[PDB]
Amino acid sequence: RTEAWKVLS
Amino acid sequence: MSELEKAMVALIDVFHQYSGREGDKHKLKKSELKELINNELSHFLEEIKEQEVVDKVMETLDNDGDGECDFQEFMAFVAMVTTACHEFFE
Amino acid sequence: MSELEKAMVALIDVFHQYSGREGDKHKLKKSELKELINNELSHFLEEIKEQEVVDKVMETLDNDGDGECDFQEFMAFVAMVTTACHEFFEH
Ligand SMILES: [Ca+2]
Ligand SMILES: [Ca+2]
Ligand SMILES: [Ca+2]
Ligand SMILES: [Ca+2]
Repeated sequence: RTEAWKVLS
Repeated sequence: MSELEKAMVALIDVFHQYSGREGDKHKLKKSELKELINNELSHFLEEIKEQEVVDKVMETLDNDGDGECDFQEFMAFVAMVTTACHEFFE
Repeated sequence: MSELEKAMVALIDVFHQYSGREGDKHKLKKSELKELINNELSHFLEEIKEQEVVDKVMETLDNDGDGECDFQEFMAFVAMVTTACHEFFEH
């Protein structure tokens, strides 16, 4: 599980 | 159909389920991407409770600037998340 | 687990089903990618029978010059194909 806003590319 | 081919149809399907709720029927507005993350990615992503999270997630994904997530933009999202999970098997 | 979540674990699975056959267990070499396309994408892609066809795909997927397809590259491949299939569903 991670916070969704940390997703980058 | 292979598992893979089914897996691809499932991705098209989940996108159709949420993108058709409100507004443009072929894209995801923030509320729909939020409902999708919260209902279908609960095990991979922290539940979104703050608007500012949704905004930031949409800002990352919206590469044509229209404020929404179309399907290809959604695949990019799916590759990120999946690529995060896979490090479990790095 | 949602369908979506399951579909994602499926992608990790088939990638590994094939990447572990030879060499680096976390990357697909030309032979493994060929075998994957031909066994798991038989309904979505024309079969690869010619070597020259193999090269073009790997040359398309391989971005870090090593001649193999890692998982990130495979996800790019899965999106190409899925984006294809999806266009078949806009009316
Ligand atoms: Ca919509
Ligand atoms: Ca957009
Ligand atoms: Ca390998
Ligand atoms: Ca590579």
